[PDB]
Amino acid sequence: FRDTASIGFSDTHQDEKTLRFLKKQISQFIKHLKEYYPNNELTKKLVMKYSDVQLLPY
Amino acid sequence: LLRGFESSLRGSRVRTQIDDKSFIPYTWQMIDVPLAAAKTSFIAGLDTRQQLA
Amino acid sequence: AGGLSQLVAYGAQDVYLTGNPQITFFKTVYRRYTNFAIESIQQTINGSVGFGNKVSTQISRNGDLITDIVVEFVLTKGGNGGTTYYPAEELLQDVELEIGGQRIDKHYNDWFRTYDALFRMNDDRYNYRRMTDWVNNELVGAQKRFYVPLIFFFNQTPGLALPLIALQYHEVKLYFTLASQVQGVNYNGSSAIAGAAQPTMSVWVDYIFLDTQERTRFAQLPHEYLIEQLQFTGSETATPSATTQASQNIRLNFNHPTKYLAWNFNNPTNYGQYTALANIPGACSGAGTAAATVTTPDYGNTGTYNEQLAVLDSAKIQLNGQDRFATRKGSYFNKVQPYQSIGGVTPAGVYLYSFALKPAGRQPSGTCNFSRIDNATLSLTYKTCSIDATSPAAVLGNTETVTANTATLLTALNIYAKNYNVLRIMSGMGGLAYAN
Amino acid sequence: AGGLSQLVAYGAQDVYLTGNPQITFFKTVYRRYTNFAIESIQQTINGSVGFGNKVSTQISRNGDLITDIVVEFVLTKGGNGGTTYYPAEELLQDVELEIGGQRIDKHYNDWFRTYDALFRMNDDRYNYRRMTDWVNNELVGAQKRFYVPLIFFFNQTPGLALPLIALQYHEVKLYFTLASQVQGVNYNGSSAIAGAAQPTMSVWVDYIFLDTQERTRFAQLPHEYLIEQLQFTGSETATPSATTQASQNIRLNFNHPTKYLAWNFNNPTNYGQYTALANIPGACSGAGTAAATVTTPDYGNTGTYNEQLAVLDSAKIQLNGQDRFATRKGSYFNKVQPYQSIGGVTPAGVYLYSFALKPAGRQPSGTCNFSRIDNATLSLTYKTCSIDATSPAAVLGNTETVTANTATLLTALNIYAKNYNVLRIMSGMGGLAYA
Amino acid sequence: GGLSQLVAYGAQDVYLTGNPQITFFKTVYRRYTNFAIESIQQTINGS
Amino acid sequence: QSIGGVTPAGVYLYSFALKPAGRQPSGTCNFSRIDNATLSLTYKTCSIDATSPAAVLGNTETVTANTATLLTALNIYAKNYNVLRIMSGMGGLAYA
Amino acid sequence: EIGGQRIDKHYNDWFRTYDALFRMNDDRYNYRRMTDWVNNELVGAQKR
Amino acid sequence: VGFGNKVSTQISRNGDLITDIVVEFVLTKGGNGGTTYYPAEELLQDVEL
Amino acid sequence: FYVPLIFFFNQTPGLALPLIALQYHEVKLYFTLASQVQGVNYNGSSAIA
Repeated sequence: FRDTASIGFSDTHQDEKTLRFLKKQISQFIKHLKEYYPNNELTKKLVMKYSDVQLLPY
Repeated sequence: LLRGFESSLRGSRVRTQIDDKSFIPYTWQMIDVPLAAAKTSFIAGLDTRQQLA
Repeated sequence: AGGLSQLVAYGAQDVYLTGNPQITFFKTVYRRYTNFAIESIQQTINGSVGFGNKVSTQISRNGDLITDIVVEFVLTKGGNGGTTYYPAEELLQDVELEIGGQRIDKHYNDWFRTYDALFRMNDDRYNYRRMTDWVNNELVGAQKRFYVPLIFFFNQTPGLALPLIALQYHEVKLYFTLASQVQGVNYNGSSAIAGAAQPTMSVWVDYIFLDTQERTRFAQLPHEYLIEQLQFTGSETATPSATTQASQNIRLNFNHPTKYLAWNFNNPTNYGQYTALANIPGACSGAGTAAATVTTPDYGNTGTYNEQLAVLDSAKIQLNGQDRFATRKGSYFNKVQPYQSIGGVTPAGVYLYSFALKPAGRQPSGTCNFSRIDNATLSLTYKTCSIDATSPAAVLGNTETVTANTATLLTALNIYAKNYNVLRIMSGMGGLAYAN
Repeated sequence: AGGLSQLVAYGAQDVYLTGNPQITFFKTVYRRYTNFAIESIQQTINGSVGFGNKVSTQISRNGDLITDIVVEFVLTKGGNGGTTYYPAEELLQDVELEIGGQRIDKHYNDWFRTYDALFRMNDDRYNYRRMTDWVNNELVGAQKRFYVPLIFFFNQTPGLALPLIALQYHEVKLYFTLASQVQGVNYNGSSAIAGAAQPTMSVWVDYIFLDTQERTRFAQLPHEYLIEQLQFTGSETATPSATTQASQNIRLNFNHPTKYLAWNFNNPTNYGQYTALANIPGACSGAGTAAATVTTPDYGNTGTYNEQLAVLDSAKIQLNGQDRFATRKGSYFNKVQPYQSIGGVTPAGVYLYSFALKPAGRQPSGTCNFSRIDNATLSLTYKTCSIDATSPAAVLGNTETVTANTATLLTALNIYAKNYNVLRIMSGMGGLAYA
Repeated sequence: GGLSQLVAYGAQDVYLTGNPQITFFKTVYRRYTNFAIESIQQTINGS
Repeated sequence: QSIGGVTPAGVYLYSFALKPAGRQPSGTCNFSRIDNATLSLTYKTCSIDATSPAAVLGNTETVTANTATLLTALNIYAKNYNVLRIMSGMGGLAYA
Repeated sequence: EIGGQRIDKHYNDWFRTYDALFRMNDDRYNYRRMTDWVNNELVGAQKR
Repeated sequence: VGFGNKVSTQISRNGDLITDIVVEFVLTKGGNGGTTYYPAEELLQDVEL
Repeated sequence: FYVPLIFFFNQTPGLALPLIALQYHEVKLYFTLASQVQGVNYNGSSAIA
């Protein structure tokens, strides 16, 4: 019937976590004044900020 | 000295720095003494209302 | 002495209770569960809200499952306390549940009232009235927001939450009819209330958000939900009469394994009026005095437990020509049936006959499959309407087989049946296992 | 004919219900259980009992496990019927539970009232009222014994019975704070009642005595009990006004997996007053007559279901900057939330928001873990206090968004949260898994 | 929204949702022995 | 307990340190790890008629002067430790 | 009580009955001296 | 508790070590200024550890 | 009023009693209150009504 592809809930690709998320980033990188890590490795931080998927077959 | 100083930013004041760790190792006292337990037939008795002879 | 004196008192008759023990009571094993959260989301109402108007809303695919639905209505009083009776219930004339274009179920304002009369109770019932009426002696001009919970199968238990996530191709919609008139709000008996406001309406749906593993399974796997459906038809009541005992045989166009039947007689003029009116306290406008009128109810007290004002003398159900059970009195169906099977208190004029041990529950517990019945008939015998409603001596001192002369106004009959079907969900679409 | 006519009515459609049957309704299965006995034993209360005093007791080791605890009080009416409202509940200002020196939990007189308002019901609630108040139109000088059951996690089910037997090295103590004053007993509003008696007090603990096998099992094994805790802070309610709708963002100092939040607004002077006073029937002392005065409640009728006298217009809970749900009216939190989640009736001025499917049970059913939330904010909007409370027409005939001028007296706000934690009992000692 | 609660998962929740055993959103009802109930009048012996 | 001096009425102290008056750290509360450090204050009832010395001098613990309502400002202080790092001719603080 | 188990219990009346039957002579008198005022003490007198 | 009474306390195991101990008392003057001398000190007749 | 105790462990943290190392022994304080306190319940030899 009504070709509705996705559920209308933000859980698509929104990061609705707390600010502890930033602390989690400090876990994958150096855990100190790490500001130079995102100030320089924008590519590494972007790849570290991608979403996951789980396909559904009809 | 002017830019590499660590500031008390967000993430360091999270509640999980206290709630995730239990207060059991900071308040409990070491025992190393076994606990007792006894049968119910030892404190109550033997119930003398059994047979007669 | 003390508790040890009971423990020591042990012998052969204790073995059947505590020998070779299987359980304890002093440590509960709790079961770890999945990760989920619940959120209330406003739906958009298409159409136009107003009395007599129809509206509809699509339940948005906001959550990976839906349960509770509450419809808000804002109404004002068109008169003083005593003029309204569950007006938000009267207002929600009906609601249709549709999935993928096909009706799954449909409820009527009268069903909500009938259902309530039989299945809600105690503080659950009182709190329930507080959400649909004015119960603190409010006066004309008062404004209140009412909350009408829906009672579709998924609105009663998480166990049947509808997997919107598994319905990638089907929308689920709610269609609503708002009554042309609501007593004590925009009309008083048959009279319109000048200046009455139109309702403000909003539909709220409580959504369940699942975590990754649970959501994935719901999205991919086929499901079979055991669901409830309401069957309903309106009939004319063999009009009760002062001169005799009316009788009637109503063939029931029902199918499916039915949990129970329920019915009521009513005066369609006044929402919720299932009994006759009389000059006794609460039984009519002005009851108890010279000015009492037994043709207009005390709306705030429209319902009653005084069976003397009800019209059913007796009834039975016949299946394929044979009596299902021996004929029983109307009070059996009003008081005993729900005593034995529900445990609540049912207002006079409302009747129940269960085929189920526990008709109020989700789990099947005995059903009557009307699909194997060629001729399903409800047989009714009415009371004689010989009692002068304006005279308490006659109203209250009378016999089992008679009722009020005003009971002849209870000309409508509403017969309901609740049955079990299966809602199949797969490949993004829902469907019913059984048509009939 | 008869029931046989239904059994024969069997088709393909009945297979999902009765084909290849799994169960039978006509045969009940009970399980054999351990052998145990229950005894109610009086505890010794340390400190002097009286108004405003703080007293305590250590639970004795008479049995192996404990559940129910009932505090007995004897109070004497300081005036006639209608001057008191749940006075034994008001008297017990609070109770702390400490095991081995660690605070496990705490309940407050207001909490007992809020808890009751949300979770007790029907005749459970009435019988409760009978144990804490005078409900048969008693007169001055009447003396009654009141019973206040406690509401700690082990006081609700044997399932969480506290294993005193496995707490071999730890004492369990209860600290009870008695109110400085109880309305209609030792004070009438702010005025002391001459001749008022001090309360008699006694604490009773219901003990479970185990048999040989279970008693041994408990003493020798470590145990972990999933229990509830109450979090609570008091705060000022942005005072509403006749001309503006006060608003307030309240930061919630809560942690752990919370089943629900609960709150109320109140007049701190009048125990149990969660709504404004008014000249409508029972909403003020003297309501309905010339003497009606909207400065004092009809205490025996302090509560009401008339939301018109409640202060809250609307509310939402915002978590980490995002609405946790759409803003709803105060009446939602008063009537629908408990309709859906509890099934009882909540009086006006008391609100509930559940994060759980069934918060009234013991089995967790969805929680909000505030230890993973940085900004937990309760956002409240209040009604305008423009209604002349001394005129029932003004009250009874008003609009959704307005309330009594006397609603500005509801300046206290009590916000509660009920959550889970784990009580670990090991090597004879008790304590909590999560700080 | 509700999603902000789901991601708020911690150590404290291991006893509630870790290694999950049950759900609340899939009730499977039991199939049961077919039966019918009839109310039948008895004969009472004696005045 | 913590200083050994005598503090004027209206001035309050709460130490997290054994000896806060000294230089050597002797216990501290690190508020950089506390989300909600809240100071809860309950005030006395200003029922005493300040113009009548008997009213003041003979009164109870929970009350004060009617003139006490003039004390409308609240000043809250905290004293902490930090590190002033000095290197290669320059200085600055280790923590902000 | 020993270990939570009641072993025994005495009552004021028992002490009186017990004494009446089993104490005697000067033991009984000395007992009375330790529990009563037997030297014509007057109002306001204090005794351990 | 009151004048002439003997009371006692058992220190609970709330923490690990104990140091300073303060006994609080609430007293009311039975006469005017100049009629007392360190009365809370006088009140606590003795303390045994 | 506040009456700090003057036992050795109440004077220096250096002598803090290790309740933690006293697992099977209790620490108790027995306090005797005076029958009379000057200017509070007695004035010289007279009681204060």
